[PDB]
Amino acid sequence: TRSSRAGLQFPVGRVHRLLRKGNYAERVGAGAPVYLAAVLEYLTAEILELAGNAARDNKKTRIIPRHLQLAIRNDEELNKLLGKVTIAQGGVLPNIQAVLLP
Amino acid sequence: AKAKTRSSRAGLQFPVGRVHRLLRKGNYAERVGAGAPVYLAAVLEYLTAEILELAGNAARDNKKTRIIPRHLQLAIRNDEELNKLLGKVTIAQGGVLPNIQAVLLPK
Amino acid sequence: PHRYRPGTVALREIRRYQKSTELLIRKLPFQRLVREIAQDFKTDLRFQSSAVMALQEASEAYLVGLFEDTNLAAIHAKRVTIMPKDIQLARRIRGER
Amino acid sequence: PHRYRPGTVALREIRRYQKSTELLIRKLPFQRLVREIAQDFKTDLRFQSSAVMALQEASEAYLVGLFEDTNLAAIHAKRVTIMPKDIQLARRIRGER
Amino acid sequence: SRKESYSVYVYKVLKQVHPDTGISSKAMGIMNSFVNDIFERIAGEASRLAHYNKRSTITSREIQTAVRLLLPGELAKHAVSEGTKAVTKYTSS
Amino acid sequence: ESYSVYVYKVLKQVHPDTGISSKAMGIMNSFVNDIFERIAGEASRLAHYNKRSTITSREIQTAVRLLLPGELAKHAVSEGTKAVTKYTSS
Amino acid sequence: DNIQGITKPAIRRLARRGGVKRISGLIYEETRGVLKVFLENVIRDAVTYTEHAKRKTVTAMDVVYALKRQGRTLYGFG
Amino acid sequence: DNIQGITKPAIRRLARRGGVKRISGLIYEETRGVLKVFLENVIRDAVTYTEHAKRKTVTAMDVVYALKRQGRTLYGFG
DNA sequence: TCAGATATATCCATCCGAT
DNA sequence: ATCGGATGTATATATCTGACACGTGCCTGGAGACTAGGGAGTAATCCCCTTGGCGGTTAAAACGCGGGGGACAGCGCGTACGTGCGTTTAAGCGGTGCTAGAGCTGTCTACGACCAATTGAGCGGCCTCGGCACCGGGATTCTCGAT
DNA sequence: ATCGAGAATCCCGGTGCCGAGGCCGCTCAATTGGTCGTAGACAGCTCTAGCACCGCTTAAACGCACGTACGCGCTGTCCCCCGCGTTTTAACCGCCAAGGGGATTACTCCCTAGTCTCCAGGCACGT
Repeated sequence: TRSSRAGLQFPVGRVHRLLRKGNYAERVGAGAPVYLAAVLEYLTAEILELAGNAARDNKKTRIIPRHLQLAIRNDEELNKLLGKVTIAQGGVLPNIQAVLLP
Repeated sequence: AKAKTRSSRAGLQFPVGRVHRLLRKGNYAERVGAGAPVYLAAVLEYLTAEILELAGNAARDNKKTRIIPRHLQLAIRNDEELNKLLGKVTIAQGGVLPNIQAVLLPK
Repeated sequence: PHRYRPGTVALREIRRYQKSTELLIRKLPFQRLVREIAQDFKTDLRFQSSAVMALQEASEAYLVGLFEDTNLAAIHAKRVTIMPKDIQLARRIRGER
Repeated sequence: PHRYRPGTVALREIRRYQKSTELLIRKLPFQRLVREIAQDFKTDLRFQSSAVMALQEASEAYLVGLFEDTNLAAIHAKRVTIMPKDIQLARRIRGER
Repeated sequence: SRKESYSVYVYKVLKQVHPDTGISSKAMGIMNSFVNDIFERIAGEASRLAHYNKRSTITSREIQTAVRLLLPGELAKHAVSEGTKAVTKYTSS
Repeated sequence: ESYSVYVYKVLKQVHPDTGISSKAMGIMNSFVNDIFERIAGEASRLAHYNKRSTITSREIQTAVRLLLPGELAKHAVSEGTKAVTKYTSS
Repeated sequence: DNIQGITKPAIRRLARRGGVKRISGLIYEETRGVLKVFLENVIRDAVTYTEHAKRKTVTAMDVVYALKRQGRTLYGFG
Repeated sequence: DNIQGITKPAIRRLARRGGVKRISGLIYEETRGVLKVFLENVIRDAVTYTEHAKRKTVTAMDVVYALKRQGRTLYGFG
């Protein structure tokens, strides 16, 4: 399999057929789907490790969307990429303005 | 026989063959029909006529013969529908519509 | 008996309502309102339940965002209570109007 | 011996500027500022004048809108003079962080 | 080479609407860019809609749906009416 | 048709002792689809911009540089270049 | 009439999650109006999308398409 | 220190065109900062686009695309 | 197939109301 | 500051349970080989478009100085708004049944891709005078210290 | 609650100027007329989940007192932004030379689409 030839986990074939069938361009290259597989692997790996860290910070061994919300909103770079999106059943990080407190 | 342009068959003014060639070249889908480009050309013609009416009215209002970008900016800003369609676009050399806050006016 | 000074209970319920993830809005009145609104555009429609759930989620999130914005607007004027002027300000600035 | 009231020239210049459509910003300082900024990414770059003018138009329109927002936020606060709290609030509410 | 523009058509439309009004070149550039922007936006919405339905061709009706989605309110009402009038002209041939 | 087992395997690589819900699975699937859509669309648009006719590595590298914020871009392009050179090496 | 289905305590709960101490009595009608206008703004696109496909039921994908059209992406329903 | 080339009168003229009446002294630094940030965010993308095409001159259309990235859609040029 | 929501006793950090 | 009682907070213990990760089957998508030809990489040339400088000119930027009016701090009041308590309402929840319509299957024909003539509409080069900016003068209307 | 000197602004008319519009010559992209493979238009069958209804239960919505704190108006202080005069200087205009690179044109080559042939791992399914 081509995926193991580059030592990744995401499939080259699926992204290849998506790229050809999605009708973005007339012709496709050869190493480009591999590049996509790499970048997607990087993004998923980092977000999963962040979510797992946030989950084990709550003495939990399972990921829930609350953990995902807390992880996404706690990074300055990740918050910039996904600023304009709402996560289902995610809640909001706690914040209270200082003037309100007596 | 004598060749007739498709835009003349529909009575339109915007070219039809150009739209068809662009849609074929624009890589939007595998294949295109014949009834789409005429519809698209009609829509474009109607929109540009609608804008040109208000532009000409605005230019006439200030006793001027040509069209300047200030006139177009005033025409777009005056109509609420065109403003909504063009709510996040910057017209170069267009200026700003006059507006002065009421409280700031001296008593 | 022990009569709580006002504001402390109001200061409370931020801790519990910022850690909760519930919908906070009844289901049946919301579904009836959605059907009432949809009645105008086209009669005799049927609604998927998942669509109703997603609609509810989007609506409540939008209201939470608007309330955060209007609170930040209201704290500016050296005031603590919300006033509809603040709502008008918030919808005026961010481009909704 | 004839001096205007302190707040009457302002309206006259509001009128004459709002009926104006010129550039209002010097060309050479802006060009050298753009070159100074661009030297940090890839040295020995050759800008085009049309691109410089486009940057002028975009930036000036953005600033005009931002001061409109700031003026509105200030006039909400029972004040006339603008202070940096207003500009920071407007930037934050618009979402630019 | 050659550059393509919508200048002649829009000039003809102007002369059809207002008989005796002039045009500056900057306004012509504004009109060309506006037409290109509208065309691209409509075409993109139509192409996405055709993908959403597992289709493989471009007919008129999804263009109509895109017009109903994009143009705000009553301004669409004329436009659709302007479309159906035009297309049935061509079908008669 | 989803990316179900692949994210699970990646998690096993990074965290061998944690589980996820089905809702988290859906969030991951939708997020990956959205990011893929953004990258592919930007690549196509840029490929048309230069009167080009194919999608190559340069186009997608440029798109990744354009979309992601500053610090993540360096790591992403480095890992992608590593992957492509390992692939073309064999 | 169904706009009165949103009682005061629901609005107060939403506001408390928003992080507020005190609310005036005039807020409720403004919140109701904003909510309502948001509803028709979404449902118009939703019904158009479901009408083009020649069906009689609004699936969840239609709502997701309607929300993404306005730039408010929602994750969780495919 | 070229950023101080944006003089006080120019800021005054832009503020007047905005429609404000009285400005405090400390606004100038804030404006000079925010404008600098905006130019950073535009020029970065513009330089990327120009670099991709193996060119060393920045044409105006590339700037038009770069503004199109943030959804500004400058009219006129190109 | 057991990790986790939930009933039960309890539980520690905080606040009014004078003092 | 200071304490006492009294509310609501975490923590452990136990007890179901329902998504959960783990095997299983098989076929539709994933590799592997050979070909072509068309798009893409490379060499060479120009011409124009940008860069860089020089010197005269004055519009605009910079500096300084009253002085009035807007920002701000403090005082006081009364009313809209929190909070408990009794009471009613309709939202959940769990069953049950009926059926419109989503969704999948099998054809064939009208419809658009594609190719070879065929030609007239659209672009570039070259006039040219008429609307329009500028300026100068007079006539007009708002303004502020005076009434 | 008015007025006049004065300062800013509208209006008429004369002047030069340059590009908006018009005219013509030359192409290649639009037009006709054919063929040919197939996408969906159409008809038909199925089974599900969407709608409707009912009985029960209880958490929650609501009306009501009641004490209060803070929103708002008022008064008063004081300092700092504006208006105006006075004094530089660098933007700006017009002019000039120079050279480099962004398009062009020609040429050749190699990389992916296409076609066919073979083979398993990943989607439902069960616990």
